[PDB]
Amino acid sequence: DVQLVESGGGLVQPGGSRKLSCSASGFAFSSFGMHWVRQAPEKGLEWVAYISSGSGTIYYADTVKGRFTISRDDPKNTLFLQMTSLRSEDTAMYYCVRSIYYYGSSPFDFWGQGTTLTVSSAKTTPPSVYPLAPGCGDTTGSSVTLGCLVKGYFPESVTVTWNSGSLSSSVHTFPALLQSGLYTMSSSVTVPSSTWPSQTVTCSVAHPASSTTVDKKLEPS
Amino acid sequence: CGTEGPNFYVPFSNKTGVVRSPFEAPQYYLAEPWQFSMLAAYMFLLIMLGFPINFLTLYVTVQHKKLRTPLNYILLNLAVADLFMVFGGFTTTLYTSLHGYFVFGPTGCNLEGFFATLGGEIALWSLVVLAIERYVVVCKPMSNFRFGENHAIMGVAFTWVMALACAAPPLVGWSRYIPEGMQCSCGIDYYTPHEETNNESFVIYMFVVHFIIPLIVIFFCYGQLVFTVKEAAAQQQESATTQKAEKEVTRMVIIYVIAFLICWLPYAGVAFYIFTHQGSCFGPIFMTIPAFFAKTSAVYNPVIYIMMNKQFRNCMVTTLCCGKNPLGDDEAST
Amino acid sequence: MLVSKCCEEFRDYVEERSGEDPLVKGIPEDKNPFKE
Amino acid sequence: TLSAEDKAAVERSKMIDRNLREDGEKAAREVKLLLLGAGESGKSTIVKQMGIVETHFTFKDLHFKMFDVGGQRSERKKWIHCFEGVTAIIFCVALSDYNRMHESMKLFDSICNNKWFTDTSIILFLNKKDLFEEKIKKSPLTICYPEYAGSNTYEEAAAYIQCQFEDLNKRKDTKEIYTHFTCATDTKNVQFVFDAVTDVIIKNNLKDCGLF
Amino acid sequence: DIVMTQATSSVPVTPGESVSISCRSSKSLLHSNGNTYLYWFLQRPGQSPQLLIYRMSNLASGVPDRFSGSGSGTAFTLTISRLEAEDVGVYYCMQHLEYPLTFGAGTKLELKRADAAPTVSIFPPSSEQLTSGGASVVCFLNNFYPKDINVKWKIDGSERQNGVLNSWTDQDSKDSTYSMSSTLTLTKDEYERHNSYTCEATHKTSTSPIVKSFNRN
Amino acid sequence: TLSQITNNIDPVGRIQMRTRRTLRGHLAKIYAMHWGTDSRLLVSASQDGKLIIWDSYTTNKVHAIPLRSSWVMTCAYAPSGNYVACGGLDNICSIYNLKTREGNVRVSRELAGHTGYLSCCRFLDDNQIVTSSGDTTCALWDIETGQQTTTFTGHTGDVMSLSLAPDTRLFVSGACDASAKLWDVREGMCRQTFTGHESDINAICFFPNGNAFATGSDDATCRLFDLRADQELMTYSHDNIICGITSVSFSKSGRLLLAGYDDFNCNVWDALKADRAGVLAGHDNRVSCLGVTDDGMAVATGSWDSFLKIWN
Ligand SMILES: *[C@@H]1O[C@H](CO)[C@@H](O[C@@H]2O[C@H](CO)[C@@H](O)[C@H](O)[C@H]2NC(C)=O)[C@H](O)[C@H]1NC(C)=O
Ligand SMILES: *C/C=C(C)/C=C/C=C(C)/C=C/C1=C(C)CCCC1(C)C
Repeated sequence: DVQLVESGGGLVQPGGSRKLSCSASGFAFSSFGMHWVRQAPEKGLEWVAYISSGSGTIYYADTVKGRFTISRDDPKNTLFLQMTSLRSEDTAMYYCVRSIYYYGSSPFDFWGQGTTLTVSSAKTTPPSVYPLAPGCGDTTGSSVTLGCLVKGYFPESVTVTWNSGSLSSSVHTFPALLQSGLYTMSSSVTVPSSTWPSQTVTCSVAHPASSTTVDKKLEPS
Repeated sequence: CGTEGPNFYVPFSNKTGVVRSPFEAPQYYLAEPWQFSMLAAYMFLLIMLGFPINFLTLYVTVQHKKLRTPLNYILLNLAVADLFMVFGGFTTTLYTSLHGYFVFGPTGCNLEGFFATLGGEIALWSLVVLAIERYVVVCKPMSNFRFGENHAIMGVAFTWVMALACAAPPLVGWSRYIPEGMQCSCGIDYYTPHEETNNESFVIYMFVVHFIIPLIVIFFCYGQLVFTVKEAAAQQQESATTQKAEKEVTRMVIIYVIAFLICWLPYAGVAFYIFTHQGSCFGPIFMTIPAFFAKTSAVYNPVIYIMMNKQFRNCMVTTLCCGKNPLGDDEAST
Repeated sequence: MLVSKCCEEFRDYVEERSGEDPLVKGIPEDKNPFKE
Repeated sequence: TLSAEDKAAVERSKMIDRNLREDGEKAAREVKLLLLGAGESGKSTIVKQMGIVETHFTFKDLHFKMFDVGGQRSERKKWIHCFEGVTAIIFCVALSDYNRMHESMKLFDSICNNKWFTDTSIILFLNKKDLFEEKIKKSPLTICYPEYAGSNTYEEAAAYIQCQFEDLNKRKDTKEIYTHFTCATDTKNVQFVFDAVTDVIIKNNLKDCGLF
Repeated sequence: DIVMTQATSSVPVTPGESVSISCRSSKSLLHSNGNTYLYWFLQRPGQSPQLLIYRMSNLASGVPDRFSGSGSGTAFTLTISRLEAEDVGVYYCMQHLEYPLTFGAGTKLELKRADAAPTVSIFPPSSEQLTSGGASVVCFLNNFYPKDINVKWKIDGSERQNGVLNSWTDQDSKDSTYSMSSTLTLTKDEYERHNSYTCEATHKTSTSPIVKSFNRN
Repeated sequence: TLSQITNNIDPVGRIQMRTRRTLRGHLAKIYAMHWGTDSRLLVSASQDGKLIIWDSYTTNKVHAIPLRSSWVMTCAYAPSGNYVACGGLDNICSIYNLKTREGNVRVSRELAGHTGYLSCCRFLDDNQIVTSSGDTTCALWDIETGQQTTTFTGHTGDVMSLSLAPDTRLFVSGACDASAKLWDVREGMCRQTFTGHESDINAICFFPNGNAFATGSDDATCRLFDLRADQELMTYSHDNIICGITSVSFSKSGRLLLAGYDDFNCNVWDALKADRAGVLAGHDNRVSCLGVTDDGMAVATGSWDSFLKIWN
C-alpha cells in the first residue's frame, strides 16, 4: 500500500544546501504529521524535525534549528525538507516518518526506505584493486584463501562479485574504513589447491558512482 | 460677552466683577438655585429610571441562553453604552449640582467627559451597524453573501474603533476637555475662538464623521430596506400578514428616524447656527438645553430598540411585576 | 415465582453497590478527571 | 499542568472542527423543496424540467435541494418525528383520483400546532386544477363534507379546501398558502415558487432581525 | 536535555530461550496523565526499523506477542519469551515526554553458538602492490567466536605498533560466525628495512597464539 | 410488586450533579450519541452529514466522519474500538472501520435490504451487528461478507430501537405499536411480547445484571419489567408532567435512573424509592439520548441544542 520514496541523496559540498523529498503514496497525506529522523554511521539515532497537520507547527532539534526548513505540500503529498549549511557531522541516512496523534493512536508506526547524504570534499575516484595470494617461499597446505583488496575510492559503497557471481559461501567480504579520508575495503574467497590452478576465478569490482567495473583473475606466484 | 481662563471659559459678563471660575466658586451668582434644584430632581428621576433597565438587560442576557445570537450583539453593545453613561455621566454632575460648582479639577473633568462622550458614541454606532446588518441580511446586495458570527464580532470591533475615533483627541491636547456652558457639565470646547487647540479641524471631523456619515448610511439602508419590503409586499397583493409587516416596518423605521434625529440634531443645530453666525453671544441656560436632551436620548435608547423588539418586548410583559422569561419553559405539552 | 421475591433479588443486587458507584457514594475531586 | 506532548491532540481538534463547521456553509444556502402527496399529485411535470430522490436544479443564482416520499397516515411519523428545517411543503394533491381527503383533515389537525412542527409552512398546489373543476361538478363535494356552505364555482371550492384544511386548526391564525392556480402543466412555475421562497426567507429574516 | 541510558553490547542468547534488555532514564518520565511515554524500536541490519512497543505498554501492528514489555516509573526492560531466528539485531529506547526527543544508544541481540577455530591466512604484497610502494601485508581470520580477539605483529620479531589497521564484519549468519581482516600498511622503506614478518593471533579458544610468517630473505 | 415491597429502603439524599464538561462543535440537531467501552470515547450523530467520536476527558474532537447521505437515526460503537455503525433512512447500514485502515475510515459493508427506514443498530463484537428498521422486522447480520444471516418477524409496526444485555446473547426490541418483545439471539422463536404503553415506544435499555429492563416512551409513563412476568413491575410517572420521555439508561449501581423529557429536563430518579432523586436543567432544547458509562463515573446527554453536556 504505502510507498515513501526518498529523493535527494548523494554528495553535498560543505556548508551548502539541498532539498529532500518524500514521494508519499497510499495514505491520506492530510491527517498525518511528519518527522525527520537521522542515523549517523555507527551511532545512536536522533530526532531532527516535526511538522503537524495544518502545516503550521514546526519543531527542530538543537544543532539544526534555524538552518533546516520543513514543509508539506498537500496537493503534491510532498514533504519538502530544505537543509542549509550542511556539514560533515550530518553525513547520515535520513528517514521520513509517518505520525498520527490522538488518544489510543500509534506514532512512528511506519518508516521510510531511507536515503544517504554525504558531506565531503571527496571527489569520485576510480579505485585501486589488488590480488593477494601466496608468494616466493610461501608453501601450500590443502586449501588456500585468495583475496582482493580495494583501496582508495569514494562512492559510499562499491561492490565486487566472483566470475560474475560463481560462488557465495567461500566468499567473505570485509567492510570499509577511512584512511586519509579514502575508503578501503576487501573481500575474499577460499579455494582448494586443486580447483585452482585448474579453474579461472576472477574478482569483479563495480564502482557505482563512476560506473566502473574492472575484473581481475586470480594468479599464482 | 464671556470670560476666558486657562482651564475654564464662562460665557458671562465680567465687567461687573461677579464672574469667578466654578473650580473656585459656586455659580449661583448667575443662575437661580431652584433651577439647579429642579435640574437635580429630574436627574434623580432619570437615574432611577435608566439604571434598572440595563440591570435586567444583562440579567436577561446571561440567564436565557437563546439570546446570544449573532443578530443580538449590537443590542448588548448599546447596553454597554447606556451603562457607561449611567455610571460616568450622571451622578458626578448631580454631585456638582448639589455643590452648584465643580470640585474635581481638570483631571476629574477629563475623566467625567471621557466616560459620558464615549458612551454616547458607542450608542451612535450601535444604531448604525444594527441598520447595516439588517440591510445585508434582508437585501443581499452583493452576490452570494451570508451571515456568520464573525461578521458581527468584526462589527463590534468597528463600534469600538469608532468609539476610539472620538474618545481620544482631547487627551492629546487637540481640542481639549473643559467644563462648559453653565460649566456643571464637562465635555469638549467647540465654540471658543482658539486655533491653538485647533478647534475647527475637530469640528469638521466630528460633524462629518460622527453625524453626516451615520445619517447617510441609516437613510440609505432604510431606504433600500423599506423599498425592498414595498417591492416584496407588492409581489403578493393578497397577503394580509405581509402588509401587516409592511405597516409595522414602516412604523418602526420612522420611529428610529425620529429618535435618532432628536438624539443628535440639536447638537448639529447648535454648531450649525453658531458657525453660521460666527462670533455670536448667548446664555448658558440657552447652551445647556441640547446636552439635556442628549442625555434624555440616552434614556430613551432602550425605548426604541430594547423596549419595542417583539422577541424582546416579551421581557416587559414578564418584567413589570415579576421576572420569568424562557427558562420558564413555555412548553405546551401535547 | 411472584414479584416480591424478585424485588428482593433486585435489592440484593443493588445493596452492595454503593462502594463502587461514584455518584450515590459521591466522589472526591482528586479521584476524577473532572477538574477544570 | 497539561503542557505535555498533546500539542497535536488539540491541534487535530482545530483542524477537524474548521472542516466540521464549513460543511454547514454550503448547508442551508440551498433550501429543501420537498415532494409530498400521493399518486396523480401532479408533481411529475414539476420534476420533469427538474435511496429515495434528490435533484440539483437551479434558477437565478440559487441552488436547490428536493426530496420525495408519499402515502400519508403511515409516512407521517417519518417527518413529524425526524424531519427538520423545511422551508417548502409542496403538498401536491391529486384532483380526480381520491377517500383521501379526511386524510388531509386529520393530518393537518395532527401537524399544525404540535410542538415539533407547529411552525411548518403548508403550501397546497392544486396540480391540474382543471381536474378539480371537473371533479367538483361531476361529484358535488358534499359526499366528503357536511358543512359545504357556498356556491357552485371554483373560488369558493378552492377557498373551502383551504377552509377544511384549517377547520381542524381551531386555535391558530394563518399559514399564507401560496395556491398556484396550476395551468396546463407545462407552465412557468419556477418563477412562482422562486419569489415565493424569496418572500418566505424575507419573513424569516424579519421575524428574527427585530423588525417584526 | 533528558538522557536515556542503555548497555551497549550484550550476551548472545541461545536461540530458543528468553532474554531481557533494559534502558533507564535521567528523569522521572511518568507524567501526571498516567502512562509513561516510552518507545522500543527494532532495527534489522540493512533494513528500515519498525517499532515494537509504543508508550511503554503496547505491542504494535504486525508484531507477534512475544515482545512483553516491562515498566517501572523510571527503568524499563523488554523481555522476549523466546529468541527466534529472526529477532536479530539492534534495539533502541526512545522516550516521548517533551520536545526535543533524544534516543537511546543501541543494544545488539545476537546468536549464541559453540566455540570455533580461528582460520588464519598471511599475504605479502605481490608485484604491482610492490610498485605501489607503500606495501600492504594482510592477514585474514575467519570463523571464530566471538570477534573479541587480539593480533600481534612481530616484524623482524619486533612487535610493531604503527601501520596496523583492523576491521570486523558482522555476524555472517550463513554459518553464524565472525571474520576479521587486518592490514599492515607499509611504506617502501618500512618494507625494505626488515626481513622477518609474523602475524600472531590470540583467540579465547586456546592459550596458543597461531603464528604465520614469512621472510624477505 | 416492587413499590409496596420497598418498605425497607432508607432514603438516598440529595446529590449535586455538577455540569462538568460542555462540548461545543455541532451545527444542527443531534439525533444520536453512544459511548466507547473504556468509559472514555463517545460517538455522536447529528443532522449535518458529519459523525463525531470524542475523548471526553481532555474534551476535544477526535474524529468527524463524512456521510454521503445526511439522514441519521442511530449509531453504535463496537466494543473492540474499531467499528462505528451509522444508519439512516435510505437503508444503507454503513459499517466503517477505524483503526486498521491507514488514514481513512471508509466503509467495508453497506448492509442493504431493509425496505423501510433503518431505526437502530447495536454491535456484538467485530463479527455481527443487530439491526432494526421500518420493515416491521429485525435482523442479525454478518458483516464479514454481507449476507443477512438471520431475520426475525412478528410485529405489525415499525421498529424504533433495540437493546442488549452485556452477556451478548439475548436482545429485546421496541416497535411503534406499543410493543417490546424478547428474542433469544441464536434461535429466536416468538418468545414473548410486552405491552402496557399506548405510545410508540421510543427507548429501552437493560438492567446490567441481565435480569430485567426498562422502557421509556413519549407518553410520559416509563416502566420497568422482569424477564418473565409480562406485566407491570414499577411505574415511573411524575403526576404533574404529561410531556413525554425520550431516552433512558441505568447507572452502574442500579440505584439511579436517568430520564430526559420534553420539557428539557433530565430528572434523575431513585431506582428504588420511586422518587425524583434530582434534577438536570440547562438543556436548551429536548434531550435526544442520554448515556451512562460502563463504570457509572460520568453521564452524558445529547439534545437538540447542538451541544453535549457532561453531568457528574
Ligand atoms: C473678573 O474680573 C475681575 C476684575 O474685573 C477679577 O477680580 C480680581 O481678581 C484678582 C485675582 O483673582 C483679585 O486679586 C482682585 O482683587 C479682583 N478684583 C477685585 C476688585 O477684588 C476676577 O478675577 C475676574 N474673574 C475671572 C473668572 O476672570
Ligand atoms: C453626556 C454628553 C454627551 C453624550 C455629548 C457628546 C457630544 C458630541 C458627541 C459632539 C457633537 C458635535 C460637535 C460639538 C462638533 C461637530 C458637530 C457635532 C454635532 C458632531
